[PDB]
Amino acid sequence: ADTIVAVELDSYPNTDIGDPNYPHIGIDIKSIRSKSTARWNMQTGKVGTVHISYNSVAKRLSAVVSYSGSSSTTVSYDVDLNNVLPEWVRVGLSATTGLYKETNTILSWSFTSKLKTENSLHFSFHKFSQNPKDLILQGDAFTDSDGNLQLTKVSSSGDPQGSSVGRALFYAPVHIWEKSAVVASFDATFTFLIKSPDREPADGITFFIANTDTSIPSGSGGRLLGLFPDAN
Amino acid sequence: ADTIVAVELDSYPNTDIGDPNYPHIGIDIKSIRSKSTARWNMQTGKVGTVHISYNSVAKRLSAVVSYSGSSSTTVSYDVDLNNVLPEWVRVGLSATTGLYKETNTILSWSFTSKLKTENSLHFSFHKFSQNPKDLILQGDAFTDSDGNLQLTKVSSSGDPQGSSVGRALFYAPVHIWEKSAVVASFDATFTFLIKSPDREPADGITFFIANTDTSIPSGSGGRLLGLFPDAN
Amino acid sequence: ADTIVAVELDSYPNTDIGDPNYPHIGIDIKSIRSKSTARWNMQTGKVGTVHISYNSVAKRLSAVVSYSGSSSTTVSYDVDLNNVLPEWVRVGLSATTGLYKETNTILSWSFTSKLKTENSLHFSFHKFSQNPKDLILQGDAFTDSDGNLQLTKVSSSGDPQGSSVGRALFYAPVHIWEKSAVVASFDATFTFLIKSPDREPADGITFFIANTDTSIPSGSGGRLLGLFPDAN
Amino acid sequence: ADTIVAVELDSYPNTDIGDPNYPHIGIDIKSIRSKSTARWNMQTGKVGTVHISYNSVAKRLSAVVSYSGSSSTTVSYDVDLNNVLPEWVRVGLSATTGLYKETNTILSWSFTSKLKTENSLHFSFHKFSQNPKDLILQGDAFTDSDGNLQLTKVSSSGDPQGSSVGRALFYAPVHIWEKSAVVASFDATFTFLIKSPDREPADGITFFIANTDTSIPSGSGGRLLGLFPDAN
Ligand SMILES: OC[C@H]1O[C@H](Oc2c[nH]c3ccc(Br)c(Cl)c23)[C@@H](O)[C@@H](O)[C@@H]1O
Ligand SMILES: OC[C@H]1O[C@H](Oc2c[nH]c3ccc(Br)c(Cl)c23)[C@@H](O)[C@@H](O)[C@@H]1O
Ligand SMILES: OC[C@H]1O[C@H](Oc2c[nH]c3ccc(Br)c(Cl)c23)[C@@H](O)[C@@H](O)[C@@H]1O
Ligand SMILES: OC[C@H]1O[C@H](Oc2c[nH]c3ccc(Br)c(Cl)c23)[C@@H](O)[C@@H](O)[C@@H]1O
Ligand SMILES: [Ca+2]
Ligand SMILES: [Ca+2]
Ligand SMILES: [Ca+2]
Ligand SMILES: [Ca+2]
Ligand SMILES: [K+]
Ligand SMILES: [K+]
Ligand SMILES: [Mn+2]
Ligand SMILES: [Mn+2]
Ligand SMILES: [Mn+2]
Ligand SMILES: [Mn+2]
Repeated sequence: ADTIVAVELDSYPNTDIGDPNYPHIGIDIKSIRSKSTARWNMQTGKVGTVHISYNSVAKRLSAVVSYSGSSSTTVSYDVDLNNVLPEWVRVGLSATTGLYKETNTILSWSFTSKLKTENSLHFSFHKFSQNPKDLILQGDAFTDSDGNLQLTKVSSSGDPQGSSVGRALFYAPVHIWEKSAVVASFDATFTFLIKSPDREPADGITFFIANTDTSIPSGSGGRLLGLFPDAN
Repeated sequence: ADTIVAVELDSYPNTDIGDPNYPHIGIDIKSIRSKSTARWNMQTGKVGTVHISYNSVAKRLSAVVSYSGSSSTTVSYDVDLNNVLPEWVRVGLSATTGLYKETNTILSWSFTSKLKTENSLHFSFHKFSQNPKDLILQGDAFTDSDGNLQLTKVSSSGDPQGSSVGRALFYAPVHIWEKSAVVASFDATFTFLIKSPDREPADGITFFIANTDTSIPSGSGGRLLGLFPDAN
Repeated sequence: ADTIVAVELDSYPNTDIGDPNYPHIGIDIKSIRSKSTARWNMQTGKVGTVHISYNSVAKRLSAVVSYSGSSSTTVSYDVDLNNVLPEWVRVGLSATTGLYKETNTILSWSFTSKLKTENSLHFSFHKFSQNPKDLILQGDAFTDSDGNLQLTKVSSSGDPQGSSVGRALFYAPVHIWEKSAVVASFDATFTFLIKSPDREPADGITFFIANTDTSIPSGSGGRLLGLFPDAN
Repeated sequence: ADTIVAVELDSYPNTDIGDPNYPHIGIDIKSIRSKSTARWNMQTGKVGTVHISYNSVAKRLSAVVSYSGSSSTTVSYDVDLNNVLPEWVRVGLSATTGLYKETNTILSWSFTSKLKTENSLHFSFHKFSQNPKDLILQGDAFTDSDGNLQLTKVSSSGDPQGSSVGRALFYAPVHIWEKSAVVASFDATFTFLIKSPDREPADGITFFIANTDTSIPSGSGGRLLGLFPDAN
């Protein structure tokens, strides 16, 4: 099984497996049952931004989601990712639908990693090309004619579909820790557009970090957000 | 009085005003009496590195000090700087000597600030020029023919003197918060060389953030590290 | 007099002092009489982008102007800025109106300098605050409640006025060369909105580099773009 | 055959295939016969630095090599790499020995690419790990116990070998151009240590950019620097 760390923008409350009964942002450490969550005041049809950060000295993974003009929502969890993740990871975005549905559109994605022992990786996309050779598209993930990343299946009409799962990983492995290292830190930002006709959209989007050979686990659809085999 | 946030590398224990009884790294919020400290295994004569980071979501100010070879020391404190600091600041280094003394040599200094409402400021110095027009030098601070910044008095011969105070501020004010801000972060690194003829070197170095019109408070000498008017 | 290097977006042809007979992008070295120009297909009412770059090895200063959609214009000039500019500079934007007029609105501005002997300065503004303490505003320059920088007078109603000059300099001086330097580079981007009620808008916008104590030369109005004391 | 653009630090004069009769730096466009060169004042046993830059507006690929304290050497060539290279490339370093020999030690390597239509890639290594998962090592290339990259074969004693070729490519494809794009630019820096017992060291080191599936061509040893099948 993959080792997974994620920040979930969770649109659909699955109260039977630990979600609060509201759209929430959460921090997931090796389980879909977030270690910490916060009410997300969703706005179907607006562009949202997530920013995510961690460093190995503070040991505090935190995330904020916002929309232009709105109040933002934040969540944090104290954790030493050196004891959770392996030294080398791939970083990526995931998204699912299930019985309910939404567009999982990513308009932009940037990521920075630093390791001082200074080694660094940084990448930033404001367009996605039709053939993103520096992305590993998994599942139903694809790029569109506006240079956006659609993680889950959609018509060119506009209409999203159910039982869809797609991810996008940065092609290059990332070195997030080492024995020598004094500090390791990463920061990630993405902007996203969730539209739905459904009164109750589902399921959500994820930024995540995993072992390098990470793949969509089977039965990780809908509420497991493409990350987890089961809901332990 | 100035408003001060600082990370202090305090080479000299002043137990009568709250220092632990050993050299330590501290986080100072509006007082010399550090809110959080950790033991610092000084290595007079060797080049040390300090990394400092904060962001407004995690609300944790952290610092780590390290020498090439040995293990390193960290210190953290949970604080919302938006309730401590004005919206515009200057950032700087300070150092002092009192009755006991040491060189307070800065070999390099970098700083990055970000404000997402993205606005940003990054500066990096590896070589300090003979006339650093982008620094405000206060007190005894000067740059030397090696391209280092000496915060405290050092003779023609290279011997440190007591009763010295100096500071260097980046010339441009930094926007560290604003109302409509989603997240504010900053990171700082400097490297430093402390040499002493005294069996107990003193008094230390700080990275500090302050009101833009900050100046050396009179009687901030020695154990108050060029930051504070008294020891309250 | 000041020493000026500038990239001019010159909306108004002043053929009597060397402008070509159309709107143009120019590179100005110590004179309003551009050393190199190219035709600029203005689109009053649309958001334009300018990118400028130089480095001391290639010795080529280049600029490109672009609107989303249409094709773009470029201009270059081979010059060793180390023989033109002092070692320390300020960097800024200027704009003017004369008898004819336009809005000279800056929506964003970024600048990166590097000096390898690495020393560097990066600043980026997407939103200009109501009180930009890291800018020196000269002349009619001001920031507005949209978070834009208006270089020239614009009424309560949003109508531009003639006989306006304004400039904005980054507060910190920039080290663009030193003896022991291997390479010096700089890059600048700004975005801009020019609206005009006049059939011939005027006079234009510049990005400029100058002596640190640069100020608006009297009679630099209109066609001299807030940079030059005369048209020599 | 690969499409190759390179900057060669050429230690061994092969006058029969277009080299000047001296150690030189050159710019190679689809042939080992540099389009432009300049005398390199080699210093076997000192750390050298190369910096390389290009942008699509200026159309000037330039490189500078230097050592601490020395005079630097520079070379440039005007070229539009959009008409030479494909949209997607891998970037890398190469090195050979032949009958004569030298260490081809890389101590550091950084690279930045930007594409404005802003998309960007940046990576920086000051150590190389024992298993660099974000590098594609080709030929004899390997990382060592000091976290340096040895492009060509060496004893742990110190002693280099002949008939050696190795390269190192960044794992992620890089997008250096697109139809939409206004500007594309890249910058690269590496530091290097060439030691030799030979009175006449050979052959040299390269930074290069190629089609993504680039591989060491057979018979590209010694003077062809791992890049080219023949000396056309
Ligand atoms: O997309 C929303 C949800 O739809 C599915 O489950 C249900 C939500 N309401 C239901 C009603 C009936 C049945 Br059967 C099912 Cl599986 C569900 C599953 O795909 C869930 O994992 C998913 O979170
Ligand atoms: O430089 C180290 C310290 O030396 C001075 O105080 C003393 C340290 N040991 C002493 C012994 C005697 C006397 Br009097 C004094 Cl003031 C001190 C003062 O300058 C202190 O502020 C400073 O921290
Ligand atoms: O704003 C455009 C131009 O208007 C002014 O000059 C003239 C442009 N057309 C004219 C017609 C008549 C007279 Br008088 C004048 Cl000064 C001008 C002057 O302010 C020029 O410097 C400026 O470039
Ligand atoms: O490493 C230096 C050079 O050594 C080889 O060629 C010769 C240099 N001097 C010689 C003398 C004899 C013979 Br045979 C050869 Cl191939 C050479 C070849 O491997 C060249 O490609 C290479 O540049
Ligand atoms: Ca859910
Ligand atoms: Ca003390
Ligand atoms: Ca004009
Ligand atoms: Ca050769
Ligand atoms: K969890
Ligand atoms: K060539
Ligand atoms: Mn959830
Ligand atoms: Mn203390
Ligand atoms: Mn002109
Ligand atoms: Mn050659």
